[PDB]
Amino acid sequence: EQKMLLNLHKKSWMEGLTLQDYSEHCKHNESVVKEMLELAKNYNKAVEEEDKMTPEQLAIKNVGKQDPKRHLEEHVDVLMTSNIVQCLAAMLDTVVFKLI
Amino acid sequence: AAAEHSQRELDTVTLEDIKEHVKQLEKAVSGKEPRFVLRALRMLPSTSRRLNHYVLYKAVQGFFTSNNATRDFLLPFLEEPMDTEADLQFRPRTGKAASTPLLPEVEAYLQLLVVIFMMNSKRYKEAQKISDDLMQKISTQNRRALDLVAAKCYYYHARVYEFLDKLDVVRSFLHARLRTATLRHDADGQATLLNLLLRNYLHYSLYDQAEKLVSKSVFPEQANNNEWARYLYYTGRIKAIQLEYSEARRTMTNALRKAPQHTAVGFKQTVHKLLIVVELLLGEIPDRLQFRQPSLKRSLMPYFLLTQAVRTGNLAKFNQVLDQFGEKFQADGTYTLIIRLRHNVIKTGVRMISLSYSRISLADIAQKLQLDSPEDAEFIVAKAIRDGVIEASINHEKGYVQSKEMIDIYSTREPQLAFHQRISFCLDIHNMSVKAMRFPPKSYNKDLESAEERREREQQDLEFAKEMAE
Amino acid sequence: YLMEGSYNKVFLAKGNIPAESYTFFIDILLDTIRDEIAGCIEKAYEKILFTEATRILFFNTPKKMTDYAKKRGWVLGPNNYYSFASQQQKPEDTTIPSTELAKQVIEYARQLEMIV
Amino acid sequence: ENLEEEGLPKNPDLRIAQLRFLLSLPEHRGDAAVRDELMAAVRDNNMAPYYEALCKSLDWQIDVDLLNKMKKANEDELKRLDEELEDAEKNLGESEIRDAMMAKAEYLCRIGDKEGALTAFRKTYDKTVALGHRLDIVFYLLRIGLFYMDNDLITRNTEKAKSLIEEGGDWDRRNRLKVYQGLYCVAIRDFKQAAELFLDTVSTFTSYELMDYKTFVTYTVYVSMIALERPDLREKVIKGAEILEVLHSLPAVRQYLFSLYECRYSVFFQSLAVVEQEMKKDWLFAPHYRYYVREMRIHAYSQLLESYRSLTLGYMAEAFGVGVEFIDQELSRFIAAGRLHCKIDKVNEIVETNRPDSKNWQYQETIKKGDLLLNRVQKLSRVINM
Amino acid sequence: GSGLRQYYLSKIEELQLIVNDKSQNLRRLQAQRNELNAKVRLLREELQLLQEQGSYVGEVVRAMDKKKVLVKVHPEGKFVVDVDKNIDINDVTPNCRVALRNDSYTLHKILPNKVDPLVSLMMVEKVPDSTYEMIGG
Amino acid sequence: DDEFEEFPAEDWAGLDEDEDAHVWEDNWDDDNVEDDFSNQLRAELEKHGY
Amino acid sequence: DLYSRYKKLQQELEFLEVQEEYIKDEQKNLKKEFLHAQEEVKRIQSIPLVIGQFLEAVDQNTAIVGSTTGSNYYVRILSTIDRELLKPNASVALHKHSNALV
Amino acid sequence: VRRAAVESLGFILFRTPEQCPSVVSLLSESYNPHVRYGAAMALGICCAGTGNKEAINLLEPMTNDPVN
Amino acid sequence: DKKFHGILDQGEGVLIIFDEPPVDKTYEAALETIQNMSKVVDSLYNKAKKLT
Repeated sequence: EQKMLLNLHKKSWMEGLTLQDYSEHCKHNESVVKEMLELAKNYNKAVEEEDKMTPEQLAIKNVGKQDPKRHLEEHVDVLMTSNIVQCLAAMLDTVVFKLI
Repeated sequence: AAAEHSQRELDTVTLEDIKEHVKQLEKAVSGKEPRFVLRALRMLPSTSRRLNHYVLYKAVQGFFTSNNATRDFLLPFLEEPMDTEADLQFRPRTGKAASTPLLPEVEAYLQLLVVIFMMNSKRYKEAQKISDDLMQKISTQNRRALDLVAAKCYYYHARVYEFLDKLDVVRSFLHARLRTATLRHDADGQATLLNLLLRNYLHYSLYDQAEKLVSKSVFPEQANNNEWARYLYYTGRIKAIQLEYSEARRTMTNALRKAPQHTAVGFKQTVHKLLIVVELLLGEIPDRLQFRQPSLKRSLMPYFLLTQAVRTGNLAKFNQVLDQFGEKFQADGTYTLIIRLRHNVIKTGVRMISLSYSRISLADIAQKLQLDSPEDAEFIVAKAIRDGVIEASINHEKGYVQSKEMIDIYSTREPQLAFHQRISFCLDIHNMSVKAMRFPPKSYNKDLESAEERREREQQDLEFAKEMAE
Repeated sequence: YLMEGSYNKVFLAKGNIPAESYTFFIDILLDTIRDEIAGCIEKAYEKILFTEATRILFFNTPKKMTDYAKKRGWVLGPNNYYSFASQQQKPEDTTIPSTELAKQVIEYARQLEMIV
Repeated sequence: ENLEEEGLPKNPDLRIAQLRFLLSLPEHRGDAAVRDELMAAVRDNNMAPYYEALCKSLDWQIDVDLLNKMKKANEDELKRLDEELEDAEKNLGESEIRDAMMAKAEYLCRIGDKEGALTAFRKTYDKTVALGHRLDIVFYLLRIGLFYMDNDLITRNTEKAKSLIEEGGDWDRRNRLKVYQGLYCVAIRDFKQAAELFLDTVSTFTSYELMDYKTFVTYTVYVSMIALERPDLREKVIKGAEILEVLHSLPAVRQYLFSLYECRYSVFFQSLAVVEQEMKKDWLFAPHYRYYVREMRIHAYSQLLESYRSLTLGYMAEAFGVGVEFIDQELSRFIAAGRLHCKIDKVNEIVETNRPDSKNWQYQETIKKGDLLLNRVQKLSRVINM
Repeated sequence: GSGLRQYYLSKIEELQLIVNDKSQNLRRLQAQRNELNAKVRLLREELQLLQEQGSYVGEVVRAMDKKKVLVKVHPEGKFVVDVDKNIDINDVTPNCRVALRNDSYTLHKILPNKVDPLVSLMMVEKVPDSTYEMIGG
Repeated sequence: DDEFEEFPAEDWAGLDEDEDAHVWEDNWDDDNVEDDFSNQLRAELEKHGY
Repeated sequence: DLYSRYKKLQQELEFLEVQEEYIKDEQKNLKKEFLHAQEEVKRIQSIPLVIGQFLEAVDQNTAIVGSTTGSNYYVRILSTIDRELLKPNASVALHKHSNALV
Repeated sequence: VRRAAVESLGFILFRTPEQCPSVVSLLSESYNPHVRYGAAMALGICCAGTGNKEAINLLEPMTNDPVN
Repeated sequence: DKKFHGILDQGEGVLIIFDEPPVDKTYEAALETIQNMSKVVDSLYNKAKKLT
């Protein structure tokens, strides 16, 4: 019964080798890299601001205001997972589905 | 007597400083942590200048407190003060401390302190006798903390012979001591001993001998950054002579990075001078920034003119630098590597020819490279398209060279290859930085619910169940 | 001269040797130079004339080309030209190194997840 | 008629900085006129600390009589200002206190006491409660920064000025800061930003303490030709109503601008040579006079080749009024640098243009600038560990 | 005058260096584990802690004797409450925001002070701030 | 710190008068030794007889 | 005692390998439990939830919230809450019983 | 099984009592109360009758553990 | 004027029109991200040297 339930959310073998649409993959890469462009600009400000910040404001002043460092990591994590999988799956498909 | 008052005021504080370091050495043995020795040797360059003849005498006769053969050895080699008014008896050892012999950890330090000043007074013959007497002391002993002291002693032991211009009798001592350090896994001594041997070999142009040693011996990974800097320079110099330019450039760049950030100007100059040649010997272009630094501007000027000559890729300007700064390069130990730059001047000159001309006459190529005859340019271009320097073809009957149409660089694997070495290096920095994150040994699970405060809820919750339900 | 390709001066080095003792090692070098010069020609010249390569290879008699030609396997043309069509063996960008690239991209994922 | 009266105070007088630079040149060291006008500024304003540095760096003979009469008045005036500050701090109010230490700062800045002026201005800023008065001190520090090319002073105060203009929406001061920023951008070879800032303030220029309006438009045209595309140049500079009006009284600069736009390459090279000598003698454009002329030559060669598939060497030599050998050497240098998208067929003397994609140029910059960034990251980790 | 004393000590010192390396490494690994373990432990206890009833927000009228304070709970009028042993009665100033326990209404935390009534009065009036530089004539 | 007194520190003899003191994207092309463009153009205007 | 020291060191080294193997194993399973602890904490967010207003953040984990019932409370904040969303005048769901910011 | 796994450590280490308060010390503070109980019992089994100060110093905070 | 992309062949008297690709804004954003990330490294440098 445990192995049977492990089939929940188990994707089909087609999806593993399925390549994401390259037009949208570049567009997603386009958008997120642009998002980090503003975040990097804000990240510089956060470094100088936190240099002159009392230790009581390390968390209170971060409440309600977006953290450039936190979103930068999420954008980096998403892009590197997205591109590595797209590259690896593409490289696998070039030999697996080979006409020769 | 204003000078005497100030000097004596400066003398006593130095004596306290020497007293401070020894207690770190003694507490290193007491605590059984050899790393405590480093803070005494951390200030060793500072104290080396802050000591005079009077400073030495008070320490040597005031710290031993036992008139063994040691006090009969180093006292006669230093001048003694007269019957000063402030006869402050500097005796850190009292009672049983005075009777007990000094530790081999500490007695090596003062003896090294003596041998440093004998170098500053240019008493190399007298310094040699003291250093030779010193090296009997550490050779016999087998302590673990003394090895950290021993590494500094070996450095100055090669230094006293450096000013004696022998440098050969130390090779047997350095090699023998290296095995003693290697078999004991003395990382600090082994790193210094290997560096001193390479300097020994390179001083006599024993580049073959030094290459063999670095091929078999393994430099300590857990070595001082100052010893890593010397090793990377010495290895890089070896590789440059052995036509291993690519590995040479990486090492000297690493040696520059590990060099001290505010001192060791002379070492930066020497490494910069060799790295400029290697980068030119590798076909790359030296960074323009390094010639702008105040410390390197005057020293790198002959190499700045040489870099300019190589960059334009004309034999005429390259030879002018050689005929103008040949003596400077010879005294700099870089003349022989400069001579090979003539091939790079031709190579980069041909590279600009193909990069700019779709079809150029061989007589013209001889003019742009200032070669002898177009027949000579015919052979020179012939290898360049064989070695892959330029992509072109020669029409012997017509007499020109036809450069190949440039291929789309972004449509091949080269951008991936360039990114791969950049991506893997960034991923290496992150792993290196994460592994360097240290957590202090704070009392964990103490920020949880306190025993007394958690007990408050249970009693209050009991009344909540005993009253609301009823 | 050998490194920069001044093969003209390498053969001219015979005449201006410093002493009579140096002769032996010069000929040993000159045998290596002969293959090195022709090694350029295959990748340099797309076709070079018969007696045109006589001075390039520093061959005295035309017969000394014939034995060297078959040793190097040079297909002589009817117009006294050697056809060196061999650049077709390009670096072979026709093939994507999928296994090598897949090996590298996997290593990136390892350096991101294996760290823990 | 009141244009110069609208500008901020001329402290430090940036003309002295140009005069000091001119004497540093080997060509103009012995110029009596430049020496006389500099000495007139020193004598009039009693710049005793500046006279010491002027005589030390240029190896001059210090007039003891002139120096002593200038030092005495500096002591007398500094004593007067110290007395005024003492009187203000005991009887008058805080505003009169601030005006007392302000005048001390300007006098120190006027006489060339740079270190004293910075300290005095810092103390004045601490107890200056008016926002615009605070921003005048910052503009004073920016002028001091430009006078000595103190990049740390300029960058810090430019950032401070930006903050102050945000709190109080002073568009007038904002326009002045662009001229200040543009002058620094010229000094640091940022012609792309200098052109943008200058063109914004070409119709709002009131910073006469830095330069004349004719000189400002001259700089605006110069930075525009090297940093603006052809469509951007025609809308802003060629058809600029404010620039065209000034160019009526500046026939040389107008000829330089329109020669390239109207594809008159022979005249443009003649004008570029004239422009080159102006920028060599100009303290702001001197470090970049070689770079600017080279880039402008690259622009002219690229503009001529842009519309044609192949141009013969003789035609290009004829177009620029130069020899074939000159055009061959210039092209081969620029093509090797990767700045010209063409190749020369020297046997037939034909230059054939290429069209490389923007992806390649972007990739090299990413490799270049990324490697520069990576070197900082590697170096910073080295500082962290030890 | 020794046997394998040199051989034994060579073996012993070889182990001591290896032992010291692993003890240094183990303490690094143990600290990594302890931080994760406390983070897990704090999370499980947080679920129980979040179920504890929240504290009222009150305004201090005036402190009284015997560690008593007169507070105004926001909707529920005035109370006379005790003060937690970790709160100093001298720090309980009038017109201060304090947190009172759910059942006992005990003053246990001095919340950040509210807006000064004078400040609030000047926000609604909103007189434009002026300096001498923006006055002409 | 173990400073490198072993290596011969060649005397500075440098110009402490702010020789360059600049921060640009400096490249090697500005240091090429050549006459000013005015001299180059003036040396070629008369080469054509003008 | 020279052999005993050598053997005692050998056991102490071997024990260190055992300890360092179990710490790495525990870290693997502690990461599993952290995700489980994060997941089981979300039951504090089960409906129904009274809606409050975020007024002020006293510290990292506590805040002052104004419940729609009309009372201001000093409560705790769930650690799994994106504090970037705790803007002034932000609608927040409070635990129906404990008024905690969930 | 986890509680018995820690408990079984005491039977292996009683001959060398000083070693249990080091292997079990970290398990004494674990998130799992059963492992914490096992660490307590492991100290009791291994250090039985020894009066080990280190083992007792571990158990003293345990006597106020949240879990009964 | 960049009104259309092409080149003129004077010798043959023909106009060669080109279908240029739009610039890759991903590289444009990547380049300025590197520039803005460099300023962060500058800021982390001041924090690194001043606090240690």
